[PDB]
Amino acid sequence: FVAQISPQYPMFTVPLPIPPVKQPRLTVTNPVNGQEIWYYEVEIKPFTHQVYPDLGSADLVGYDGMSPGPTFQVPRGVETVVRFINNAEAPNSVHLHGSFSRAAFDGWAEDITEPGSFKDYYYPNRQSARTLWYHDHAMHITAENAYRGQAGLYMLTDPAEDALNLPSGYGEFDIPMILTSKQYTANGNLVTTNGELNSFWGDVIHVNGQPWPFKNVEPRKYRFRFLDAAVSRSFGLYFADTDAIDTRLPFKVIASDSGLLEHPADTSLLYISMAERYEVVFDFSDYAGKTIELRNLGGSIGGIGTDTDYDNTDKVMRFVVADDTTQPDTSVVPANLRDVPFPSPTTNTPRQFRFGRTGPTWTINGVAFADVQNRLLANVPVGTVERWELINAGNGWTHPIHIHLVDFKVISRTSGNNARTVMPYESGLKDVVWLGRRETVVVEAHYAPFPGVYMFHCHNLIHEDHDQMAAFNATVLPDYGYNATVFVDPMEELWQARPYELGEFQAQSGQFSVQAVTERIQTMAEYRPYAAADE
Ligand SMILES: *[C@@H]1O[C@H](CO)[C@@H](O[C@@H]2O[C@H](CO)[C@@H](O[C@H]3O[C@H](CO)[C@@H](O)[C@H](O)[C@@H]3O)[C@H](O)[C@H]2NC(C)=O)[C@H](O)[C@H]1NC(C)=O
Ligand SMILES: *[C@@H]1O[C@H](CO)[C@@H](O)[C@H](O)[C@H]1NC(C)=O
Ligand SMILES: [Cu+2]
Ligand SMILES: [Cu+2]
Ligand SMILES: [Cu+2]
Repeated sequence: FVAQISPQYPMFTVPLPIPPVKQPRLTVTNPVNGQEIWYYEVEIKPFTHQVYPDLGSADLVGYDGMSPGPTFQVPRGVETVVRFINNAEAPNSVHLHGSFSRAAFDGWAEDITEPGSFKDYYYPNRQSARTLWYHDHAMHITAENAYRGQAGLYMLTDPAEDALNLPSGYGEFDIPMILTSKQYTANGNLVTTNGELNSFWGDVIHVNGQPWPFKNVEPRKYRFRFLDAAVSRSFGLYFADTDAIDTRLPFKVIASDSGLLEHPADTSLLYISMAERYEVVFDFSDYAGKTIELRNLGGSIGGIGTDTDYDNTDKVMRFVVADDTTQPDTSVVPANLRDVPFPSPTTNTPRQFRFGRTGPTWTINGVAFADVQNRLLANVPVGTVERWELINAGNGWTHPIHIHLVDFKVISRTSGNNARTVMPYESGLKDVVWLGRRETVVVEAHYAPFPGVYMFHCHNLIHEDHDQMAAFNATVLPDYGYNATVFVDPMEELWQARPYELGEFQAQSGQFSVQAVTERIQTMAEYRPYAAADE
């Protein structure tokens, strides 16, 4: 490893913070079905926070002026409208990662909101229970917007999964674990990602926005919701007793990007790359009175990646395990979690997408996103199941690939270094898959249920910004209906950002009056954006 560049930090001295739950402002009755739609207001604004206790503070920009943004908790079947208000200094575009939103509510990179404007995002919340996350996607400034704080968690819940009796209680035994990797100046401010064209690895590991924290835990089971929200750093996570720091302790993975696995996957090492979500149950029962360190495999994630490793990037956080529990642990991890809704399999030859570099620019089949005339790389009729072959021929870089709209099954992985194939925790449904060194992955997806133009890209945010993103069009015929003509173009004027005055927001009047919000949402709802999922 390489010497740390950021100032020395007081390791494992600050408790793991938990982002607060985001509460809706009000609900609006949907005239179509008489259901309540939950309406939220999120203010994107600059803020500072004192990351290094004995230095200066860091400049950030976040949802509701915090990083991570607040955590949404939404039950399946409840539609939501979130008004993302830009009261900051650069444009934004919000992507709810994990949601089959319509194209104009999906965070298309050109679909920006300027400072002094807001955009209303209408979300369906119909998919399987899963850990989604919302984050910036504005063209060519995504890495810095995310880095400086525009990412938060969004939990879609299902009461039918209650009976599973998994470890529960947000911030109690259900713990968000948002990972980031950054670098700090000598006075404790952030080093900018601007100017970086290869990757911004970072030498300070954060969980939920906090460098190298600790958490006091009871000797029992916890559900951890891991999310790699870093700009460029991938992880190989493992747990180890501080008395045997090299010995990986077993745990279970219970969910991936799109929701629960069919069965828990017994795991001692969890590969997790940018934008991937995995939910883990760890049992601290056997480690009462010990300290368990969450660590990160070195040698560039054990040869799967190419990331630079530093003095302390092998460390994530510490769990200090109590002698005994306060209450008995009545939670379980069932052998059978759910039936996973895999798409009907196809034998058609996969579509092929090569992720590489064309000179300094990161590209897809030699194309960059700025190239408007060539960036639409696939037309797929709505309802088609397709396999895509995702190729990383290079040994010098890696790419976690995200395909919007869909959930996909990971069919195969080859490695030119023979390092791995499909992992056990990739057994279910995902929407990001890591192309490690010399890896080719085939995925299978139902391109459904909504027509429109959607993105796919590498989710290394440096690669993404420069310029590794393309589009596909999920297409329908002229007689399809469902108001498709106003929902296929992500830049559709009907759904564009709107200017606001700060005073009317603060006074909750005008555009922000109960009447105006109610009427705006009821009118949106009349277009019935998500009806095709209700067949
Ligand atoms: C993505 O695929 C869309 C189809 O799902 C496609 O939208 C379709 O575009 C065609 C051609 O512009 C439209 O066809 C008709 O449009 C006008 C209006 O009536 C007619 O005068 C024309 O002669 C033509 O027959 C379709 O109406 C339209 N379909 C929908 C549902 O909007 C998009 O163009 C594709 N997007 C990209 C970027 O390629
Ligand atoms: C399309 O939107 C219009 C305008 O809101 C609405 O009146 C109509 O019912 C919608 N039609 C469908 C098929 O969703
Ligand atoms: Cu994402
Ligand atoms: Cu990449
Ligand atoms: Cu994206």
